[PDB]
Amino acid sequence: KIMKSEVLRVTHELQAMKDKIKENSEKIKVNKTLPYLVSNVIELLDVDPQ
Amino acid sequence: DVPGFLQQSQNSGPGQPAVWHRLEELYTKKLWHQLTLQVLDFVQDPCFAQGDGLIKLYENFISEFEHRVNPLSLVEIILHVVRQMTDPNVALTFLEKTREKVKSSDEAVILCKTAIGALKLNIGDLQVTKETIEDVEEMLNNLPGVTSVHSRFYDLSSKYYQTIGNHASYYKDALRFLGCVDIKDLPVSEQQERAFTLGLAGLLGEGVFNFGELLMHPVLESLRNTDRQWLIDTLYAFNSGNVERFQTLKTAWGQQPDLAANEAQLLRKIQLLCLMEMTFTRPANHRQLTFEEIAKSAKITVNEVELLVMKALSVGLVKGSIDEVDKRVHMTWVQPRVLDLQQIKGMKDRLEFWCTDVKSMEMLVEHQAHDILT
Amino acid sequence: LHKNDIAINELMKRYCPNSVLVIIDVKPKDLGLPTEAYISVEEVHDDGTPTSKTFEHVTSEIGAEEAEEVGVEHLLRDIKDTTVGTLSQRITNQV
Amino acid sequence: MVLESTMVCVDNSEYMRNGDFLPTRLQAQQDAVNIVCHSKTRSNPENNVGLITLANDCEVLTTLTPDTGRILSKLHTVQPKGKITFCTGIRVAHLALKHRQGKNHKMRIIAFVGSPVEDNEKDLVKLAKRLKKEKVNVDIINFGEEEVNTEKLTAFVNTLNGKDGTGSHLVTVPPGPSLADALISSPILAG
Repeated sequence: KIMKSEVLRVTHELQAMKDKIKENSEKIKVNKTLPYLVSNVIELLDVDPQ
Repeated sequence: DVPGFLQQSQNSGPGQPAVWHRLEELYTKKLWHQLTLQVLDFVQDPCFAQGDGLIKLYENFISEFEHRVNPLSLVEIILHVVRQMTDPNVALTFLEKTREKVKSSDEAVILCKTAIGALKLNIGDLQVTKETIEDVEEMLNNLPGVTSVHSRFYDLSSKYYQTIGNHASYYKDALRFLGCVDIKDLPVSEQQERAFTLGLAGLLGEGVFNFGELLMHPVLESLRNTDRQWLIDTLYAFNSGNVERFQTLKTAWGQQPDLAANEAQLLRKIQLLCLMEMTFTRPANHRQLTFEEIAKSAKITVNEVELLVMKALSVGLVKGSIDEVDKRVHMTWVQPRVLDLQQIKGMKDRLEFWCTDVKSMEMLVEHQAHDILT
Repeated sequence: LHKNDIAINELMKRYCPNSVLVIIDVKPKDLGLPTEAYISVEEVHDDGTPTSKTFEHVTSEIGAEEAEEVGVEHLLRDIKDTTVGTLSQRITNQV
Repeated sequence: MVLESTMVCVDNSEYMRNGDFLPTRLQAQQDAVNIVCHSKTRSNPENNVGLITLANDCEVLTTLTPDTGRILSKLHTVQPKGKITFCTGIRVAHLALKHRQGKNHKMRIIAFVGSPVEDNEKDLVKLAKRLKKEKVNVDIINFGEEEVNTEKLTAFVNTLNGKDGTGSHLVTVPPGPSLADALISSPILAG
């Protein structure tokens, strides 16, 4: 089980990601709070020539 | 098997108990690193290769299930197993078993494939061995440039140099072997043949034009003083320019094997050295010349000088294009690539002259120019 | 350039991507351009020396996009613009 | 409470996985770092603890900080390379003590030595003279041995240990299957 002992570091990195997503996911509430007006959208696909 | 190992461990030959005392003491102390160092001390000693067949399998198993020490020692001792047994049939199963046994902790696959290809470089197979050698050099180009594994790669390029197929690659890797040498700890008696086939391999190398890179490094000229100076003389003549044909003729007929067919190509190679030296000798003062010096220095007729300069332009070391009407030789950019001390001193002379002339023009123009314009 | 710069740069080579190195002077007495971009890449040497970190000089230019030109021009009030003609040309042709 | 900085130096050589002693005691001394960092946290949670090894190319694993939540994660991936390095191991922390936030925190550095010392007695008396000169509390902990435990290290500590009153202590652990936690927790340095 010595080869499977590196999974703990991966789980610590993932739970660290879950610990660090609270801020950048927390600003979603203050940036996406309220759209002040209403605007119509018309879809038109463009081409740039990722 | 630890209590069962004391019987065959204690019982040994006449001189073996000398190392078996500390071997069984470090075995009972269970120091895997000191036990490994004692194993390398036992393999490093010139054993009789008669009663070690048991300790090769015992320390092979111990090295297998120890999973602590760097398995490169197991690679070396198993190279001594296949070297003592000379059984290439079980070598694939042994080395493959080490590949299956060594986990993904250290990048030892370069030395594993190095040993596999090295053992496969016999008469059995050549092409697939060259392909897996290209795989060895292709796998790890990262920061661990210890070059020791790449020195074993140079040994694989020597077993590849046994084939007359490609001489150029052995010189390109032989420059890395020229630059990776640390000290003279390795036997000089082997360095005799190393510098012998290194000088002959450098001469037969057709992928280079100048030889000053080989002779320029002091380790070879310092390790060739013991050897006879019949090769150092012709390497200094081939490096500094061949103005005569008697010495290069006697050394052109001195080496009998494999030099008869390559002699003409070596002449076509050394016929350009007089060109680059004759155009880099005079930097200024009517650099323009004529074919009389080329035909005189190369003892060739006037009908072949056009093919000579055509080959000189075909190699690509010179870009000289002459707009002459009567036969003339105008040259262009060229690289010495070896050394020039008179061009170092002349470089200081012309360089200091250019610097003091630019300074003289700066003081001259700026002297009154700053006073009238500012 | 000290020897320890390979270990100092090696940390930002491991954690960060390929880092560029810039050597400047503590005293602005050097007339030349103070900024020299030195890329941290390993190059193969022909003499056979082992592969190590090599600092190749990358050309650099000192320019400002929108505002720093205005701020510098207002803070100086002594430097002159391009001003093609007699003075800006003859000063370069003198010095 | 007690305002002091804690620096620990752990060995990352392959000498810590031998089967004669504890089964890969790296985890055992990791639990020692855990109980001394949680014990200092219980005494004074404002103490900062740094993490660094004694390899050839020393790398600061964690900056001096009281938050051990990420230090617990940084205790893994030890990268078991190199054998030992003493000079830059001392100079990499004793000179880095000036980068701490709180200037009132006293200077205290420990080290886990699992390999024989490669420096001669001259470097021992020069480094001991430097550490006694700058007056830094140094606790020497030697795990595992090949030659005799303390032959020149005795005079190294006696010449390194100044301020005989409530000064530094030497930790010498004998061979034994018992854990190292209770054996290193016996002196006054732990608690």
